[PDB]
Amino acid sequence: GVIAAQSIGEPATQMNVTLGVPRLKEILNVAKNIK
Amino acid sequence: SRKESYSIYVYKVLKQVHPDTGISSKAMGIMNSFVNDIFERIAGEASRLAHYNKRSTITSREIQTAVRLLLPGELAKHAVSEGTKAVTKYTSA
Amino acid sequence: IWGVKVRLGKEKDVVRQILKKKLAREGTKNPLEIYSAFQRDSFKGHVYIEARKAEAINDALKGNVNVFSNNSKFLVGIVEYKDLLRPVKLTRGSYVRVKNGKFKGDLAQVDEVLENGLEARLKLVPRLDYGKDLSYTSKFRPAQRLFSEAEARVHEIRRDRDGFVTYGGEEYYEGFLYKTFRLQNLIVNSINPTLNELSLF
DNA sequence: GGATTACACCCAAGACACCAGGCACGAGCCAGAAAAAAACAACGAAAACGG
RNA sequence: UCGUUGUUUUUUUCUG
DNA sequence: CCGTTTTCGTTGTTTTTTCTCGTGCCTGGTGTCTTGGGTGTAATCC
Repeated sequence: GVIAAQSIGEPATQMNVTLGVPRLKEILNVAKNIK
Repeated sequence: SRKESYSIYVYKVLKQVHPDTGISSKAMGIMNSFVNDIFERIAGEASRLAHYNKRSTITSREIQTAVRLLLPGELAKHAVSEGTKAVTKYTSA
Repeated sequence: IWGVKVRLGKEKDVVRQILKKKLAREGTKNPLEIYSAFQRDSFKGHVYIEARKAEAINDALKGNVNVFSNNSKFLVGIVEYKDLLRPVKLTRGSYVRVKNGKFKGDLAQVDEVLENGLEARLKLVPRLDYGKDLSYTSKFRPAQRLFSEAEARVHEIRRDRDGFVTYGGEEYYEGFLYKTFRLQNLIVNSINPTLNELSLF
């Protein structure tokens, strides 16, 4: 579990649809109405 | 004490017919007596008409026919028209 | 009576303001319609005035900076009215404590209450260094001991009676300090004896 | 057609969904370093001074 | 004569 | 000397009025159903 957590989080640190940190944040919180 | 009358209601009716017309207290009492006696007459007529047909409740038609019986032709017809219009307005709305 | 909150500590000032404005407006066309007002020590921050209409109370408090501006007023019950005006054990030979000066915190026995009733004599335990540091305060007082004529004569004076010695205006009788004490400096109630008192007294 | 059994139906009453505002929270990286600053108003004693 | 203890609280400017 | 007074300690203690993002949670008047009795109607008898 921890290994997956770190392996997924770390790449994000190194970075018309919206992609990148905002998209990941939307996904994680399960935003009901994405941008 | 709480001896209810028809003072303010007669005042309002008077204001809508002759808005700038006053009245004395004894005229108000005369109006109260007239209205009460007419109310008693119409209610008694409705009660007797219900008794004649052996119906234990009162609808508006009993009051309509009582007003027809009590008042003469033209006045009874005008009362019928006003009552019908008021009842229909109270029904639809 | 209505109790309107007033500024902390300035309640007697508010009482004085009420009284003096009542005096000054008397006979005018806008007098203060009040009968009697009071403040009690227990009811600190509470101002009570006798009247019949809240307008009189508002007038009395209006124009005072010594009052909380809020009209945080309330009524008083019939039985409760006397409570607000209800105001509410000192005997020689019983043990009392000191709370003032350099001997504060020492149990003592009353010797004699003045005829007027303003100063109460006590039987304290002397705290004497026998002239080691004469050249005090309530934070440098050394240990306590009964006065000893022999030690007092050896280390450091007048004898008026057998066992009585007058030292620096202080009275030492049977090794116990006698002195005039103000009644405000002492309390006769709310005393729990201490271990040293049990050992000695 | 009055009497008589038959019923049409509807409307006020009452139960419930829900409701969009408002209303609050309540969070918002890691480790490390240094210098620089930190309550006080009034009170009654008690030494103080000239009377 | 072994033993032998040294503040908090904030704010600040910094380092990766 | 001694009564007036600042004074060193003590003792006690509040109030003139003066920017971010989101989910979650918490309210009403509304809205729609449906209930029940009573009025409306007519089918039948004689």
